[PDB]
Amino acid sequence: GACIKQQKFSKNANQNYKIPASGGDALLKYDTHTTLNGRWSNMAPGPPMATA
Amino acid sequence: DGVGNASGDWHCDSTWSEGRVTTTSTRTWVLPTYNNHLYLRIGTTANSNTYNGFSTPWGYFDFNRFHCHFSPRDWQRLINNNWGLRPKSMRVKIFNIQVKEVTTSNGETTVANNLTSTVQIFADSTYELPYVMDAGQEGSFPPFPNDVFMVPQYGYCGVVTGKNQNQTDRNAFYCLEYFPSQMLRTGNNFEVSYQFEKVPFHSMYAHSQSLDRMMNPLLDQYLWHLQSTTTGNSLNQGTATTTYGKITTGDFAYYRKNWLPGACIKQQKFSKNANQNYKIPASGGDALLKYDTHTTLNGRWSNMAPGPPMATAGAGDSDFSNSQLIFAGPNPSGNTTTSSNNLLFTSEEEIATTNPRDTDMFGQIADNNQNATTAPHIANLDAMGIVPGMVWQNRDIYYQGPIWAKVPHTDGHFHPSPLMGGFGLKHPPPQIFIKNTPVPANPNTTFSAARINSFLTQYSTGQVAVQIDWEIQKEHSKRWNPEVQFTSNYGTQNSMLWAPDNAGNYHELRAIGSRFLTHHL
Amino acid sequence: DGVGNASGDWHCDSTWSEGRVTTTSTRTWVLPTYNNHLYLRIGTTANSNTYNGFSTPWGYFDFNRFHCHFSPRDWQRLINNNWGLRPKSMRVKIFNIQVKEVTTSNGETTVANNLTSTVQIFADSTYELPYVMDAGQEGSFPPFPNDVFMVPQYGYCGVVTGKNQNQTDRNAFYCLEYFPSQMLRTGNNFEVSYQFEKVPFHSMYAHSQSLDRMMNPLLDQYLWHLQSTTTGNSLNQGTATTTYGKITTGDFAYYRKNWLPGACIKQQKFSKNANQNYKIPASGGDALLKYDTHTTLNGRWSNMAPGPPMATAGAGDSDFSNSQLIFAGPNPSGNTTTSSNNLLFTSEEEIATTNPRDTDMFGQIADNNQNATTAPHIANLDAMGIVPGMVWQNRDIYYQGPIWAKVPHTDGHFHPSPLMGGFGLKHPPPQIFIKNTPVPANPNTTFSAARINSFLTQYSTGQVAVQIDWEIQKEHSKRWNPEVQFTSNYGTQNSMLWAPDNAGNYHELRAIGSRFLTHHL
Amino acid sequence: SLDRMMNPLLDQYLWHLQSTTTGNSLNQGTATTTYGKITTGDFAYYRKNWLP
Amino acid sequence: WEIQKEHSKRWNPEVQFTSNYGTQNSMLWAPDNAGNYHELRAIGSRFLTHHL
Amino acid sequence: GVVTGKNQNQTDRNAFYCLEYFPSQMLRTGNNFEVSYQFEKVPFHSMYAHSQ
Amino acid sequence: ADNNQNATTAPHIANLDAMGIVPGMVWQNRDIYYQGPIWAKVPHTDGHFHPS
Amino acid sequence: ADNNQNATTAPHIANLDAMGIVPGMVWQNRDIYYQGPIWAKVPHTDGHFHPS
Ligand SMILES: Nc1ncnc2c1ncn2[C@H]1C[C@H](O)[C@@H](COP(=O)(O)O)O1
Ligand SMILES: Nc1ncnc2c1ncn2[C@H]1C[C@H](O)[C@@H](COP(=O)(O)O)O1
Repeated sequence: GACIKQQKFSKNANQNYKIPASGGDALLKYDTHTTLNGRWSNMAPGPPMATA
Repeated sequence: DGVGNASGDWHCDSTWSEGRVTTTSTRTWVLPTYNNHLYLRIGTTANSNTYNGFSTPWGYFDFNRFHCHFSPRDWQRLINNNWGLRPKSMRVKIFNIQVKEVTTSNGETTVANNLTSTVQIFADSTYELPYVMDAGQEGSFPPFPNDVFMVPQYGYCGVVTGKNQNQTDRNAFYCLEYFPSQMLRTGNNFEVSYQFEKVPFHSMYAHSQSLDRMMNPLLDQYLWHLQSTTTGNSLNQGTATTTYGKITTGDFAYYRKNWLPGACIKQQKFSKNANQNYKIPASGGDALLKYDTHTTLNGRWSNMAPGPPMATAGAGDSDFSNSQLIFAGPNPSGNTTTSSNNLLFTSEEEIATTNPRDTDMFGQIADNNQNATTAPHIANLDAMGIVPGMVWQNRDIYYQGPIWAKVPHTDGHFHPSPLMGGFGLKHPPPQIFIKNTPVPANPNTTFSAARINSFLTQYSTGQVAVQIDWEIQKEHSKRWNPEVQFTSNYGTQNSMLWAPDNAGNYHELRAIGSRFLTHHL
Repeated sequence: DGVGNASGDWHCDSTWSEGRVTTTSTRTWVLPTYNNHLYLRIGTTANSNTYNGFSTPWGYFDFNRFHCHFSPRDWQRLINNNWGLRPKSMRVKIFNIQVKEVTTSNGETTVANNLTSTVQIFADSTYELPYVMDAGQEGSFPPFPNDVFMVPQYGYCGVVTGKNQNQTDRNAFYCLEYFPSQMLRTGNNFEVSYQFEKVPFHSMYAHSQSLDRMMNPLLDQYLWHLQSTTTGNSLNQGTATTTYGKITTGDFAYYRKNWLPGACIKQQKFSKNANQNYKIPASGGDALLKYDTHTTLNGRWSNMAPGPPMATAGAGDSDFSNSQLIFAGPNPSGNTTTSSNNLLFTSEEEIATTNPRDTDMFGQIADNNQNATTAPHIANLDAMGIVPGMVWQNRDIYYQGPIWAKVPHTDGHFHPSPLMGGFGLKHPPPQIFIKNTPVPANPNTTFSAARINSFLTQYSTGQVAVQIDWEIQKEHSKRWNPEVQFTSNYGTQNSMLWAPDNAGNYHELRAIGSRFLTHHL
Repeated sequence: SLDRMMNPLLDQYLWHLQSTTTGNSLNQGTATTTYGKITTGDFAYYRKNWLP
Repeated sequence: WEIQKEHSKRWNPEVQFTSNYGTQNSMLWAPDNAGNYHELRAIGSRFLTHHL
Repeated sequence: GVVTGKNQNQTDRNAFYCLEYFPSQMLRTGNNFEVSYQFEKVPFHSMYAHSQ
Repeated sequence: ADNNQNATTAPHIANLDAMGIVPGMVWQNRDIYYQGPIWAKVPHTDGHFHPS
Repeated sequence: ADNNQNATTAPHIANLDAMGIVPGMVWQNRDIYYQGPIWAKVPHTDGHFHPS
């Protein structure tokens, strides 16, 4: 089936890059997202895909 | 019946009822002789523009454009009061036929009636000939009932193999004198009926909600998400902590959703201001066909216009793309102009609620799996096809726009809505073909087996009436506040719009969509 | 009915069903005045070419050629899927008639309708007039339905006595104004029906066996023959011994057989390469009429072409004979060419299984009774008539070829299949005759008993439709491997075949037989 | 062909941007928005109802 | 098997599947000297044409 | 088959016939086969010699 | 495959991170959960794909 | 088109090597072959697209 790649995160804090919650570079920026009319929407859960 | 008896009447009317409207249009046509009674194979080998085919002595009627069947006031009644539209049924008459002999003697032309000449007519109800009526082309009736129009010449195209025009063994030739046809003198008349296959209503409304805002603004989700991988406001700094949080009211970008916006193919954007555009020539190695988003069949480049439905700029905005259909007013002369003020721009901006912008993107995607030593990277999604869970909105119909298209005959198609707008039809309204029957000139008195190349010069005139039954859904909505309506806002005018001018010219100075009323997702 | 009412419609169609096909063809015709309203006796005394007869003001319709009734695609459906063909029934209509006055005043010609003028039509269903329609001549409808054709002038021939044209008391004159005829103004129309007499199907197949190989290759005969009169490999040497042997498998020339190949008359062979031919002039004491196989009636020489059915060279071979019919393409100009590439050659090679070659011989025959002192001598059989036990195969029908011929009215005939191909008919489809009725000019106001020599100049036009019901035998065969089919192999073409060209000209660049599928003896 | 489905003899009533500059060369000439009708004979620029 | 018969107003001849193999030592689609039956070609179903 | 000239090589007109392609009755030791046939009307053979 | 390789050109591959639906795909929808939503309302729009 | 050009930005194009289905596409299925499979079983799954 179809796929849209999704960003992967670890439940172990040390294995993640350091991404802040808000700012110019925020986690909304790095998650796969869609754009309606200029706005960013988190693509969650998105199209059906196998996961961990 | 006879020479002194009219075979039809003039009927132009619109009958309105709740759930139904019937339009009828009558026009006067003139049919010349095309190709001097000959079939001619045509083509040129011009890179992407390579074509081949045949032009025929025949001509045909196309009413396929909306303003044929509606007055500007009838179009207003339709779009202000109704959510939906679709044709039920059709019938066409051709009558009051007049064939004319034209003679040149002293250098001036005289015209007389030829009472025994015939015109040939057949409707192709079985679709055995290439269907050209849906191509978005000239030859449709004029929008103004007093105008007289010339019947367009019929022709078709073949398979193009590569960038060379030369035919292969798969190319087909179609002789129209090979179809049974009714022959008509001045007393005779022609008639045909048609039933539209059931098709979804067009949506004459715009959404009053956004696809991503469909939720309740007052409530939290019971879903949870990762808020951040670190403390602080800065990237690659702070302490590494996985911070999970509930998805609270007020942050609506992070809400989980059941639906996605529709498909997108990014389109190149241009400014109506000449100074804000890069300099791209019309032809050359680097041309504008190269820079527009385009598709490739068999090596050839085709402009992707208008393309899949996407939100676009407003009709008054500076920027525009090939996703917008462009109409012209009277002001340009010579099929070229340097000013956008002479042109009628169309806007799909209404669908910005469920459709991605034509010039922007579908979204942005994660390229890689980040880790402690790897920073996250994102790329743009310029073109994204359809995935399960997308919902979109089709292009709007326009008063100057096409009513229907023929769904290609192929063993697959997806969401068969025509991209220039209107009603996709597996069996569209038939093409009605007409030609003047050849009348030989004075022959030689010794037999020759060569074909007759010498002909009396003739043309025919008459009237054609088209009646269509339309089914309409009346708006029923609990919206408290007033809707947007289509109105005359034009103000004080020297010459009022939608009427003839001083010189008797009737022009259309605006492009009118069908989407005014609103409906919630 | 009336001047402003069409008396017919255009019908060109083919309706296919299992066991049956119905073709219909409509054309536009123009009829001039022939011989200035006069009968004229014609003839010249030219050796073998001596003729006499009459030309008439009348003209006639002949559809007798196959491409009149079939499109190239309909011909393909027929010959690929079917073993056999034959016409069941026919009907003809003539309608939408227009008579034209033509006037010359200042040196330019003007044309007007003459509404009260008539045209005369009768079909000769009783065959009382000489039947010229089967002669393989021009005047048949064009193969392409958009072409307009001139109606051919009617004329006939008498008895030629010797090489002088002078008539004797046996010569007959035929006045066609002596037959009842229907007179038609512009509102009137004509119609006639015809039933074909039962006739054998044409064979649209070629044999997949040879007449001499019909046996079982694995088995011996129980018959015995004389193998040799002497020991050794050399003639007139060795010991004289009568050596008899059984006829073993593997020597199939010596097998006894139930059947013989068909009749033969040897034909002179010519090369398409000019250097490989002996130099034979067109006219003179020694001319090419002298060297071709020919027959003699009453002192006159007639080319035997095509002659009795015989196998011949392939259409692409260098050699050819008069057994092959030749058609032309457009390329020659002036009824003469030096190049065979402009010509369409026909091949009977398919019948090489049961028919002797046209240019070779039937076989060789023993002249004498040999003995110990007499060596055996053989002669060629160039012409051998029919003996009991022969089986043969008729000439093939061609898409450009004649459909039928009239069996001569005589008290004997043998195997009445027309030698140019098609269906021999004792009562063929009737000839339909048409002429413009004379309209006198301004007469003198004093009575004169001289006949009126002064006439308004006129011609007529109209449409003619012909419908034929054909009966077809569908191929049923247990052959495992694929058949040969008629296909478009033409490849990549600048102008595709079987279609009009740039200038609107429709030409036939190939000659298409009916024999593709195979059948075993 | 999917892209040739039209009538070769007729123009569209649609209009498009032909060029952003005068001349045959990229990044050269005078900057002008040149709009034109879509004429018969240039079939790459025809608007279409269907895609491959 | 249910089959739809071709009905088309095409004037000129179609492409057909034919034996074009010519003169062969051992004819195709038949057993050979040793009695072996082989398939030396791949045959599609698409010969006739139809307009979009 | 057809012999073309004095060479045996087949052409495209040669036919192959598989007899396992005809419906056939299969018989074990208890089974039997039967068929009937009617001659078409044909002239008598002349079993006499002429006495004139 | 990004490119057409040849004797002088090495083959190059790229990742497909997002691929939409092509003819012949088959997939499986997300599972329902005891804590999860039972239904959703299909948006009112003139197109939707696989409205799960 | 990758980017939005402007007076200071030249237009850039990229190839579409893989493009999924958008509304308005029409295509044609693979041909059947005399040596080819007649049918396949549609997988048992809760979605499939154009199950040819
Ligand atoms: N214009 C046009 N013609 C034909 N088929 C179309 C068209 N637009 C969409 N569709 C197809 C695809 C939609 O999901 C479906 C709607 O059917 P319904 O249940 O009626 O809403 O019909
Ligand atoms: N073209 C044509 N017209 C008329 N008679 C013909 C023709 N060809 C052959 N014959 C005659 C001579 C044949 O032996 C016989 C076949 O009749 P059957 O029993 O029908 O096969 O009919």
